[PDB]
Amino acid sequence: MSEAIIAAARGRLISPPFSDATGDVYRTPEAALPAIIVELDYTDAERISMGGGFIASAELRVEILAKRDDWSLLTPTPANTAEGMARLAALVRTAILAPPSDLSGLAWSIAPAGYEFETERGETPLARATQSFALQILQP
Amino acid sequence: MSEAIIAAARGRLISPPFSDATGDVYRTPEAALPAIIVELDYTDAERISMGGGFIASAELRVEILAKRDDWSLLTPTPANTAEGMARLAALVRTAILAPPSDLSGLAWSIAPAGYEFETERGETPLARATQSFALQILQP
Amino acid sequence: MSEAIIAAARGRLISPPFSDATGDVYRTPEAALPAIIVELDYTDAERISMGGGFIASAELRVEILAKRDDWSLLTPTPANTAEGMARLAALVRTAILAPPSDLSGLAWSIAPAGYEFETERGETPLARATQSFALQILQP
Amino acid sequence: MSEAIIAAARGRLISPPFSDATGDVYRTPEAALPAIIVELDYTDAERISMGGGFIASAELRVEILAKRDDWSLLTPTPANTAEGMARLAALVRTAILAPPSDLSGLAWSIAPAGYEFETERGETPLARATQSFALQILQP
Amino acid sequence: MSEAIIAAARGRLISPPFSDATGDVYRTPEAALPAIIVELDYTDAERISMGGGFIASAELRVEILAKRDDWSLLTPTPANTAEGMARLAALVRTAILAPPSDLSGLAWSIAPAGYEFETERGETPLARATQSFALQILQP
Amino acid sequence: MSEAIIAAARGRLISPPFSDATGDVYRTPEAALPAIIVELDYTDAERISMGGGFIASAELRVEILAKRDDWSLLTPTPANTAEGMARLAALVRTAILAPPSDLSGLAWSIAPAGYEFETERGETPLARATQSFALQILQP
Amino acid sequence: MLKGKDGVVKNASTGDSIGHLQSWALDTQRDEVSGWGMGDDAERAFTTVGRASGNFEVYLDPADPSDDLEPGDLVDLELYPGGESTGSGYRSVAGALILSTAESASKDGIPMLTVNWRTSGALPQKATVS
Amino acid sequence: MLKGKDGVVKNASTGDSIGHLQSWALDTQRDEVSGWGMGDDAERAFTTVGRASGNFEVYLDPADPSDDLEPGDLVDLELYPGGESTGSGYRSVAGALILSTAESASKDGIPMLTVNWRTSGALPQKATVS
Amino acid sequence: MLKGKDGVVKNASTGDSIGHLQSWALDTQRDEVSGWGMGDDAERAFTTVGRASGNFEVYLDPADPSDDLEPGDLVDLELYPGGESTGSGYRSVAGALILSTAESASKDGIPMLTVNWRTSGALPQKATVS
Amino acid sequence: MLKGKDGVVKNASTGDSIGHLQSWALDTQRDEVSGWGMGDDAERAFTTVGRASGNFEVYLDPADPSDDLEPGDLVDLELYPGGESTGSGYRSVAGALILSTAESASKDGIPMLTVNWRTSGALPQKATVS
Amino acid sequence: MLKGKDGVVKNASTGDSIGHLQSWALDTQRDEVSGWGMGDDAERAFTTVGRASGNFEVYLDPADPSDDLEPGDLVDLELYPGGESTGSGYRSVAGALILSTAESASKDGIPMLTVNWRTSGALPQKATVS
Amino acid sequence: MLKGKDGVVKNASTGDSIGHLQSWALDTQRDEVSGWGMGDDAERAFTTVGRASGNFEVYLDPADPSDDLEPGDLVDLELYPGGESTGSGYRSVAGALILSTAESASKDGIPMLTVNWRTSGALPQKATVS
Repeated sequence: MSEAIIAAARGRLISPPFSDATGDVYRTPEAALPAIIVELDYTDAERISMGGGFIASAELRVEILAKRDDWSLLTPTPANTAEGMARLAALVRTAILAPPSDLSGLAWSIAPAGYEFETERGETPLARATQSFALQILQP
Repeated sequence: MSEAIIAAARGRLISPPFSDATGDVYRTPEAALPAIIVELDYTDAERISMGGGFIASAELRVEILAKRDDWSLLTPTPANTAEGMARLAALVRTAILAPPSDLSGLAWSIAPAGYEFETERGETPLARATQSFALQILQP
Repeated sequence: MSEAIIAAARGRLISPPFSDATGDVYRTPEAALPAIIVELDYTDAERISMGGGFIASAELRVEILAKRDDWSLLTPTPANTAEGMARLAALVRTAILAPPSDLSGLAWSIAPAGYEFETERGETPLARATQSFALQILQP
Repeated sequence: MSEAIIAAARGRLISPPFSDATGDVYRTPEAALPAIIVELDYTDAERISMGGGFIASAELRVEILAKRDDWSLLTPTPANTAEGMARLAALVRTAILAPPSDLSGLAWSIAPAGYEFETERGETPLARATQSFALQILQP
Repeated sequence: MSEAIIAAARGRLISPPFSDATGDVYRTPEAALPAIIVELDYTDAERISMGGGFIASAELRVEILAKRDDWSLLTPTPANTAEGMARLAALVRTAILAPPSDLSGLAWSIAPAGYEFETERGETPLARATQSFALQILQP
Repeated sequence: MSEAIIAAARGRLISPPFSDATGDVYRTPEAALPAIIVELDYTDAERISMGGGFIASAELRVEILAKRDDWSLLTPTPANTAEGMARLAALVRTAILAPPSDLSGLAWSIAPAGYEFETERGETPLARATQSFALQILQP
Repeated sequence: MLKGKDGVVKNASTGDSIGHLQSWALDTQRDEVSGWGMGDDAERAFTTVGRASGNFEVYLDPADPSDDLEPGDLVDLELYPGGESTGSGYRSVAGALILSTAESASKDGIPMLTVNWRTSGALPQKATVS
Repeated sequence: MLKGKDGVVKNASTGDSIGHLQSWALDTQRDEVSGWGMGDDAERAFTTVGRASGNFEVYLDPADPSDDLEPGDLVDLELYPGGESTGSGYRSVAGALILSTAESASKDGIPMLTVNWRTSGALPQKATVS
Repeated sequence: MLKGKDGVVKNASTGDSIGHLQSWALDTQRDEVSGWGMGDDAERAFTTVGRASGNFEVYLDPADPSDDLEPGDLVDLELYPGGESTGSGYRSVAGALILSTAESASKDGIPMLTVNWRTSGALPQKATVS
Repeated sequence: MLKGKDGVVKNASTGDSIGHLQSWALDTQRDEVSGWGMGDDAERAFTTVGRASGNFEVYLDPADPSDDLEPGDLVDLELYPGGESTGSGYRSVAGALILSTAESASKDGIPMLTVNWRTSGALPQKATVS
Repeated sequence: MLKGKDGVVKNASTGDSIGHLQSWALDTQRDEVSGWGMGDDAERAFTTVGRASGNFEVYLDPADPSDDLEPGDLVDLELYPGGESTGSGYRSVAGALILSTAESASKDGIPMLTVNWRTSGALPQKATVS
Repeated sequence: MLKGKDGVVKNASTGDSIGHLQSWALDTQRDEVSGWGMGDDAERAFTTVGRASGNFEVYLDPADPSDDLEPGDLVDLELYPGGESTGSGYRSVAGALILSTAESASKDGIPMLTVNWRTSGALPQKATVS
């Protein structure tokens, strides 16, 4: 159930103080400097039991775009892309990979599939961070 | 038998209130905002028994293109691509993966091979959803 | 022996009432609306016995190009690419995968490796169908 | 020893009545309509025995380019690319994969790795045929 | 914890007498002829224990850009790219793969995944060296 | 230790009577018709023992560029690319894969990973030959 | 060619399907006695007595009767290889005695239970469902 | 080099092909007696008596005679390795005794039956079909 | 379908979870006695006595009670397949006797300990947690 | 380093190569007797008697003598590891006794026969062909 | 979670680390005696005596004491699973008797030696390093 | 860390290297006797007698002494794990008795011979080459 998992993510990632927009093609803003977007992506699948059941292999991708003081919350040198991206990412990782059961349950495993920091040259420097989380969800 | 399976699909996917056109190259309309198309795709194969039989590995791809209130049937925020695509997709998944035997029988396994939501920037926003279903069909 | 297998194919696929031309680069006609072409393709290989023998893994590709009433022989909606392509293909499959021994013998296994329907936008709509058949032939 | 194997090939493929030129970049002639070229290609490798030895995995590629009556030696329809290419290729296969020991010995296995027929649109039609033969040769 | 590992790297690679800048898109200087940059890159992952734990597969990439006498510290012919790159790299390898425990501990394995020397034609010749080090870090 | 292995190679390949230049980007000469260049390339790696050790998988690539009489040292037809390249290559192979222990020791295995002959159309014809040798070297 | 994803095994006495099952198996065997004499080319043989056994595997369950079965219990088992659809054959074993049960788990997997049974005093009887 | 996809095994007595078969096997064995004496370099040997056995596997069937065979049954089996085409050799075993049968299935697979047989009082006889 | 990544095994007497565990297993078995007579088609059977055994694997630990258990020790083990959440079943074995322990390591891996236990005088008792 | 794709095994008595063969094997063994006494560091040993055995596999054949060999037959076998080219060694076994033969097939494969032999009264003798 | 790449095994008597080691193992076992009576549901058990064994593998060495150990030797072995860092536990076995040693090599690999040991008269004692 | 691609095994008596070898192995073993009494925690043990064995594999050879060795032969074998370079250790076994030899081939492979040996009356002696 993507909507529900996305909804959990929507609640789980709305906490950073900035709007999260997912799949808005027309939108490509720079005004919303701190940027968050969560994607449920794809689900591959296999049978469960004899007499009925299905399970899926699914990937959740979280992407963050940022500039300036958003990086500089506390520690020095978050302008450095790596430190800044890591600083936002680890907490984000804990947000999604949190202890609460509802968030964990529909997700089953919540392992970090991948991590990345990327650099795009804008006046204000913009950097992209990806946090793939692999969740296996039983097909309803 | 692609035609029969496609026919089952044709019956199974004609229910959303909009026409389904498959493989029409010349046609690329925007007037039919809610859009559905079902493809039987490819069949790989292996032998059955001694003395004769064949079975195939086959993929069925279902694609949906949509804009505006088609997304907004009931729940809020289906403009969000993920929620909207999921909303149409899950029911579609149940349509094809339905309990009726005839639909299930020629199909054998009906597992969701893949899922996706895609974004194209039109005045009205158009979003593409793919629902690969893997069916193994005995070659007649 | 490609020529012989191709010859068997030549006899086996000449039955649809239209000429079959294979590997004619200069030729790319639209006048021959119903179109058939058979290709022996490639042969990979391994040893047989001790003291001498060789066997090959080989692929035979059959391609069909069509427009209009060629699709509409009997059942309705063969304009739909999938139904039309399937309609011609299944019979073609039976032609090549026929019971006669000579056709079967040099071919050994005759499994359908793959299937496809494709769409090209001509005034008259033209659609391409591929029917790979895998034949393992003992190298003479 | 590529030169020796190539030399064996040079003797073995010089028999068709036309010159064989290998690796001549500047040369790209149409006057030599029937065309033959043999390439020793690459050698991958592994150890032999304890105390010393090496063996290689090697590929020999034979390519034929042809037009007109060269195809039409005896049987009808060799203009058809497949028949024509096969007609030249099988005999070529026997030439290289011949019984003589010297040719076989430095070559060890002489299996046909691959086969192909290709089409290029010249006034006179030109068609390319590839006959990869895999030979494992002990490194001297 | 990328920041900490990057911080260890930051301390560990700051020793060559030149600044290290990581992920600065706008910056592409030639004034800082000797150049160093360290990237934590990506982390794939798997479960630990029953009841909780996670571990990651991670890659650390170190890149060096250089010209002139930076190559020529002591031995002759470091202009030769290979010697020069190796000369800087081996010591760098020892820096990161050093005996100190803190550096080793968060890193666990510190194996050299890959090595490379690259050539770009500037008035002063510039050469790029990559030293991937694979560190498996327990997810906090 | 790339420098040392490269140094061994430097001594081992300096014998053909022409200069060897490695990684010179600006340089692309035609005056040095016979051409030799040796590259240590990349090193992948794994642990050794318990308590400490590392070993690497490494590739050494040797490339030769040549024209005219350099090919024609003794035997006829070395203009033919294959014969000429092989003629230089086999001796080169023996040079690097020589019996002397020092050359062999830091190299451990010296197997020919790959071989190739290539053709570029210059007034004087230039041909490229590659002789990958795989050496596994213990990381110091 | 039954599908095999629809197989249902039910305890006949309490009328409950066992649960989410991974796999089932059945076997029937009859022992052999062979005798030959001096001067004889081949050995003659005969079959004396018969036994049957089988096993089934299911994900561990606290909400189903999967939980209840115990070693030593005597149960009546009806097994439908192709399901309960009309005209589908069912193998019915009476007086099945459950010799052993085994529970296992791993960090990355669902807990599983395997039950092994033998037949006592009876032989499995094939029959066709209405 | 028979093709092996055309092999047919038929019960001779009731004249029915067994069904969709996966695989067949046959074996023939003769026991050995070895003796050596003090002072002898090699050991002499002789063969005394012979037995034959085999097994075949088929997808589970409720519409074919595959269903009927039972452990303990005595049957006549004619096996055609290369089919029934004229001039194809057939191995005929008389008085085959079916020792055991085994049914199995999994969630992702078709149900299968394996039958094991021995010969009683006879040895397989090769013959060539008309 | 318990998750299986939350399983906790605790020593009941000292109240400590064992440690970072890789896997757990349990088995219960009852022996069989079969008898048949001259003239009887099937063999009757009965189950006589019961034993239980199991094993668990954990990364080697110097900071946890994982370290303390020793061969020959008698311990009370409560195993929670699905965790200690309310309503989750727990298998409790009393008087578990630890027959053997095995420590191993490799150059590329974490050190591991495997403990094997048997039951003495008691049988595992299923129960449901509050 | 014989090539091994040219090996020919021929029945010496009837002078026919066996057929399309997949593989061959031979073995020679001599038994050991060991004795040690009180107060002795090492154990002395000696070899007493010798036997040889081997097996060969060939695609099933109705047109060749592959078909004829039977368990219990006594045959003379000459095996050429490197072929019959002059100067190639041949292993000749006299009085080979064929203990067993096994035929098998599968849906996707060619039928195969495996023959196992032992030596009676003789030991394999190496010799070099003219 | 000890790292396992830092494990050191040292011969206590001569104070030398063994050498470049691939892997180590240890095991401890105590035998079981079970008894049940007529009319009893479960079988009681007790543990009687204990033995320990282990093995270690190292690349073949002519420059280290790896070379010296011999079958039959009695040695004192101290094994540090996590290294000799302060506070790291060490398993010390006294009177270890080396039953067997095995040397092997292949064309593509480094020569290796495997040593197997048993304990005589003592049991491994856990202790914590200073 | 000897390289292992340079290992040479030579027959000491005739002074010839064996041939193109794939692999070598050696083992040394001493038997164990254990005794415990009523009231004792651990079991004491001692080692009584020693034997050694090994095997080597080589491509089949008609031009080398590889061909000559036969089961039952007594030979002196000197094995150099790291080659004959000065200062390289050699394992020398005297009175090696060759119990068995095995020849095999396949359609796609080179013929191979495996020789197995035991020691009679002596134990392998390590020594360092000049």
